[PDB]
Amino acid sequence: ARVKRAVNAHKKRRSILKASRGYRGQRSRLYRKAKEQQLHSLNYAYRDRRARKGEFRKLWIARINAAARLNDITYNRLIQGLKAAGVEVDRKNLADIAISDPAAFTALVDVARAALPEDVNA
Amino acid sequence: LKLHDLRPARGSKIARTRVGRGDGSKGKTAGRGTKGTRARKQVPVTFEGGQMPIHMRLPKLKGFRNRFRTEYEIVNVGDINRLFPQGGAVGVDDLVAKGAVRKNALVKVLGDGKLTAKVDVSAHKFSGSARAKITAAGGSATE
Amino acid sequence: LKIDVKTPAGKVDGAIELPAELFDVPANIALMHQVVTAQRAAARQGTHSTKTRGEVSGGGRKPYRQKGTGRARQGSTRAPQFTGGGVVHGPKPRDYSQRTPKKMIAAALRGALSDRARNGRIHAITELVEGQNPSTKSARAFLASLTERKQVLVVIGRSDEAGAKSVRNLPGVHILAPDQLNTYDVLRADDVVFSVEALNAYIAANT
Amino acid sequence: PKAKTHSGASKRFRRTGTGKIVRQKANRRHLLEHKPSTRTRRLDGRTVVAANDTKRVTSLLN
RNA sequence: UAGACGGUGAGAGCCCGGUACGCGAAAACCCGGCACCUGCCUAGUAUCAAUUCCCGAGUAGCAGCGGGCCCGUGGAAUCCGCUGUGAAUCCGCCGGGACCACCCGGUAAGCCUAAAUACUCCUCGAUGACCGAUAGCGGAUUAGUACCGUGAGGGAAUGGUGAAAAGUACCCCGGGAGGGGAGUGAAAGAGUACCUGAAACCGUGUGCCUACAAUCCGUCAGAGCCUCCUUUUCCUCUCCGGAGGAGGGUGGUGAUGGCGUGCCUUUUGAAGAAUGAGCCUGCGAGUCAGGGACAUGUCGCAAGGUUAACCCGUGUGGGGUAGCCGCAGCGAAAGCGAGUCUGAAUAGGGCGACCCACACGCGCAUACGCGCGUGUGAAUAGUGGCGUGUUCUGGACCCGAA
RNA sequence: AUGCCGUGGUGUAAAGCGUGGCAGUGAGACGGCGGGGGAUAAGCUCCGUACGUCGAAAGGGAAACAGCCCAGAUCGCCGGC
RNA sequence: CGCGGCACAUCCACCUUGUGGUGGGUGUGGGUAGGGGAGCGUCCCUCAUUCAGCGAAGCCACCGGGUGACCGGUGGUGGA
Ligand SMILES: [Mg+2]
Ligand SMILES: [Mg+2]
Ligand SMILES: [Mg+2]
Ligand SMILES: [Mg+2]
Ligand SMILES: [Mg+2]
Ligand SMILES: [Mg+2]
Ligand SMILES: [Mg+2]
Ligand SMILES: [Mg+2]
Ligand SMILES: [Mg+2]
Ligand SMILES: [Mg+2]
Ligand SMILES: [Mg+2]
Ligand SMILES: [Mg+2]
Ligand SMILES: [Mg+2]
Ligand SMILES: [Mg+2]
Ligand SMILES: [Mg+2]
Ligand SMILES: [Mg+2]
Ligand SMILES: [Mg+2]
Ligand SMILES: [Mg+2]
Ligand SMILES: [Mg+2]
Ligand SMILES: [Mg+2]
Ligand SMILES: [Mg+2]
Ligand SMILES: [Mg+2]
Ligand SMILES: [Mg+2]
Ligand SMILES: [Mg+2]
Ligand SMILES: [Mg+2]
Ligand SMILES: [Mg+2]
Ligand SMILES: [Mg+2]
Ligand SMILES: [Mg+2]
Ligand SMILES: [Mg+2]
Ligand SMILES: [Mg+2]
Ligand SMILES: [Mg+2]
Ligand SMILES: [Mg+2]
Ligand SMILES: [Mg+2]
Ligand SMILES: [Mg+2]
Ligand SMILES: [Mg+2]
Ligand SMILES: [Mg+2]
Ligand SMILES: [Mg+2]
Ligand SMILES: [Mg+2]
Ligand SMILES: [Mg+2]
Ligand SMILES: [Mg+2]
Ligand SMILES: [Mg+2]
Ligand SMILES: [Mg+2]
Ligand SMILES: [Mg+2]
Ligand SMILES: [Mg+2]
Ligand SMILES: [Mg+2]
Ligand SMILES: [Mg+2]
Ligand SMILES: [Mg+2]
Ligand SMILES: [Mg+2]
Ligand SMILES: [Mg+2]
Ligand SMILES: [Mg+2]
Ligand SMILES: [Mg+2]
Ligand SMILES: [Mg+2]
Ligand SMILES: [Mg+2]
Ligand SMILES: [Mg+2]
Ligand SMILES: [Mg+2]
Ligand SMILES: [Mg+2]
Ligand SMILES: [Mg+2]
Ligand SMILES: [Mg+2]
Ligand SMILES: [Mg+2]
Ligand SMILES: [Mg+2]
Ligand SMILES: [Mg+2]
Ligand SMILES: [Mg+2]
Ligand SMILES: [Mg+2]
Ligand SMILES: [Mg+2]
Ligand SMILES: [Mg+2]
Ligand SMILES: [Mg+2]
Ligand SMILES: [Mg+2]
Ligand SMILES: [Mg+2]
Ligand SMILES: [Mg+2]
Repeated sequence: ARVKRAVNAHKKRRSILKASRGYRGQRSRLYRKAKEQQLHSLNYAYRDRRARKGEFRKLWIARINAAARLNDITYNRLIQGLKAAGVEVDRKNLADIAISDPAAFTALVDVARAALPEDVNA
Repeated sequence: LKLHDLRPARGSKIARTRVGRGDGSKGKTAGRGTKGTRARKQVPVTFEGGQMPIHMRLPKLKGFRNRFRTEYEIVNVGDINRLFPQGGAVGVDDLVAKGAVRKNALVKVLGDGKLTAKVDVSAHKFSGSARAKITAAGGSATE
Repeated sequence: LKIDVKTPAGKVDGAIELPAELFDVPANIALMHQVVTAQRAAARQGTHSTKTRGEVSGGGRKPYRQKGTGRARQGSTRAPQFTGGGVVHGPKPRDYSQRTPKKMIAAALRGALSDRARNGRIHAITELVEGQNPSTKSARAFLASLTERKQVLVVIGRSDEAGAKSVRNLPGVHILAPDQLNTYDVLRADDVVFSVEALNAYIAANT
Repeated sequence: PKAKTHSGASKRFRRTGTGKIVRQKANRRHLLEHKPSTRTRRLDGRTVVAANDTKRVTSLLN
């Protein structure tokens, strides 16, 4: 029997072209170019799904540092003091608190400052 | 019943390997990989790279072959005893019928195994031990 | 083990004993499958064909020069990559038929008939039409009385022309001689209908 | 088409009663003056084919 | 006795051509029969005699050089050719693998001979787990045509309205082409550029973004707009519906922030300034044959398994024992045989057979077994088919020279 | 000093050995240590090294940076060390 | 390391206590040449069944699904 390729062969073409909508140039029009761009896109997405955890932690740390220095303490000693006081509030929730309830953040700062040792350089 | 109920035994049929059909299987070189002779041709079995091959550096097996050699289809007295526990006269055609020997061939009796039945067997070219066992059991061994 | 012999437009007139070694063999599905496959393979014609690059018309000379042109070198105009060129590893005429041993063939047929007998789908009749003049109407009525299923196998002697012609053109009815029974036809049939002479001939042939 | 066997291989190898392949040893045709009788006795007789060459020898013989 | 196939306005045994089945030939040709006709037979059968003649000539044989036989000149028979020499007629001559003797077979150098075997330009009748318009013949179309070449030669491309032309009367713009309105049609989302009508590619409208920015063109984070739906409070006109307000969710777009050196091939190593690719659609590469070879999965039978050709059947079925493999090995071989070869060896070695988780009697040792008789039942085994991997001979995965 | 052979203990799943089926590979590169050739030059060349990485290894660090340092990606998370 | 999903191997007990399933531990799961195992999609034939001029195929759009090749539903076009 002789089999024409077209019916089977068009399924992956349709899927790739549908996925590549919104690209500019040949990358959204031609199947061969959309395929290469799809390879790159999915590798980028895989890499960035892992990297975005670090990026969000970085943003939280920056905002927490801002709030701590507003309350006159470094991020260094604030984290050390919270660990000493045994407060296990997350960095994400710490940043959320810093933005939303400044009074609560201030209370946490006093707690950490009290829990800090009398001389941090000994 | 009902031809739509017949199926093959498990493991009797397996799918063949289709070897040039993309990356998820034997990919593009189809299991060859190389760039040399084996990428496009077969290497003859007799070839050893140029040094004198195994079948050429070794000597010919000595001797000759006999053009007029006579071959016998053999049977042991143990087999005869097993096939004929009742004894009695035994011949070449009886051996053929019982299937212990090939047809249209000379039959020779050998003396391996033990024999208790009394059998007057007839064949060609008995062995000494078989003759002794026949006469000890009480039968006769005649050509 | 004991079936009743029926007459057309009549009643019972005898009984036939089915020996166990022929109608009580256990059903071996794998063996039956192999034999049926070999049958359908032997039924193929295998008359497909294509032309290779050596058999396509023309294509003898090298189309143009190897070098100095800026195009791929081509060798012939009937190379397989060309439109209108030869077919690579295309179909050729083939012989599909296998060497299934007689013991397996006979065992599969016996198993099929054993399944039929065990399930009670075997009927014996003296004859299909009373006279020597075929009558599809009366034959169809007789088979409708005997059974109600779509597929029927009729095993009758090769000399019973009136019975053959009476059911020849009935849909869902298949005819074959006693010595031509086989697994594919028996397994396709919902019921098997034997003439008395045919059944005796088959039993005598198989001892 | 029936498979053909190798002529030199059939002249130089043979099988035993259980299926092993045996061969004769080289260095024993001429120039025997300087070879000690110990060496010639070692070279005498038949020996089995090495497990490294058994596959190729089997393919040649079949 | 007809349910083959095809057509008919869509899947028809009962509408049509037909099908089963049955009839039918002036004449011509083929075949057969009967006569005419032709020709042969018109005494030699056996017995005896062993005296004579004949039994295929420049032939056979021989020598030289060659060819061909499994046989490559070899110790080279048999067969064929040229050159030379050159027999005999049965007490002859030739063959049985140099040659000789004996024995066996046959009767060269004249001719004819059916059937079983090979093939299909062609003519009928069938079929297909064959193609279906880049396929299948080069050729469904003007096809060995157009066209190319001085010539021998080479050698294309182009099928489909509709059930039925019912193929758009008439009017309008327009030189026409083309279109609009009418009209036909089930459908003009079938208008002779015509079934369906994909992609590349080219427009028009529209939502969002874009003219201070250095971008493998994406991805993650992300405001703002636009659009469509819902939960609140508001127009309560509310049967409305929802404008509008908030919230929530779809979908489109993406200011702005980070990260980020295209694909393939070949390479120690390429984003590479190494190769290849303008784009889309279609086509384009591990196949088939064989009782081939090796190994495996599975199935049948099992110390046996299995048929080849061929025969008979409408078939895929039934016959068919010739053969093959297994059944004992060792040896160069004669040969011998559970042994065999080497050897002076009843020495040792090589190859091959030989079971014990055990019992009983026998000698055995404290026990363990050592050979035998049986079980305490100690487990072998091949062969044929069908799948798969590899391999052999074939073009042998596909493409490519001078 | 190491390395190597044997042996008795202890530990350790995906070690080892035999026999078959199917392979690919047989142009390596850089770095550390020990050497030869060279001028003790070479991003030079040739050997050794139960030495490493790349090849065939992504991720973090070294500005960028196959072969250097850390570390071997089953997938998801807007968790922690 | 934490929490959740997947797979391979091994071990431990049940179900036919290995053809394989049930639950629980432990280890493992980068990968070129290459080896093994199991699958998706297209076409044709056979058997059974089922849909179709109240609209098949093919194509296009939208909404969903699966660990992958890929799949389903709805609508539009189309006419076997
Ligand atoms: Mg966009
Ligand atoms: Mg992390
Ligand atoms: Mg590729
Ligand atoms: Mg390979
Ligand atoms: Mg190679
Ligand atoms: Mg190479
Ligand atoms: Mg290559
Ligand atoms: Mg060869
Ligand atoms: Mg040489
Ligand atoms: Mg040609
Ligand atoms: Mg050529
Ligand atoms: Mg053509
Ligand atoms: Mg063609
Ligand atoms: Mg047969
Ligand atoms: Mg010698
Ligand atoms: Mg000597
Ligand atoms: Mg019809
Ligand atoms: Mg004569
Ligand atoms: Mg001569
Ligand atoms: Mg010659
Ligand atoms: Mg000769
Ligand atoms: Mg002469
Ligand atoms: Mg002779
Ligand atoms: Mg003649
Ligand atoms: Mg003839
Ligand atoms: Mg054509
Ligand atoms: Mg078409
Ligand atoms: Mg001209
Ligand atoms: Mg109308
Ligand atoms: Mg329409
Ligand atoms: Mg239309
Ligand atoms: Mg057009
Ligand atoms: Mg159209
Ligand atoms: Mg601006
Ligand atoms: Mg810059
Ligand atoms: Mg960006
Ligand atoms: Mg950057
Ligand atoms: Mg280079
Ligand atoms: Mg480039
Ligand atoms: Mg460039
Ligand atoms: Mg370069
Ligand atoms: Mg180059
Ligand atoms: Mg260049
Ligand atoms: Mg280029
Ligand atoms: Mg096949
Ligand atoms: Mg087998
Ligand atoms: Mg021998
Ligand atoms: Mg000697
Ligand atoms: Mg010995
Ligand atoms: Mg078997
Ligand atoms: Mg050392
Ligand atoms: Mg191996
Ligand atoms: Mg080399
Ligand atoms: Mg090298
Ligand atoms: Mg150094
Ligand atoms: Mg150096
Ligand atoms: Mg270097
Ligand atoms: Mg080094
Ligand atoms: Mg490489
Ligand atoms: Mg890395
Ligand atoms: Mg490594
Ligand atoms: Mg790195
Ligand atoms: Mg920390
Ligand atoms: Mg890992
Ligand atoms: Mg892996
Ligand atoms: Mg691979
Ligand atoms: Mg309609
Ligand atoms: Mg179709
Ligand atoms: Mg549709």
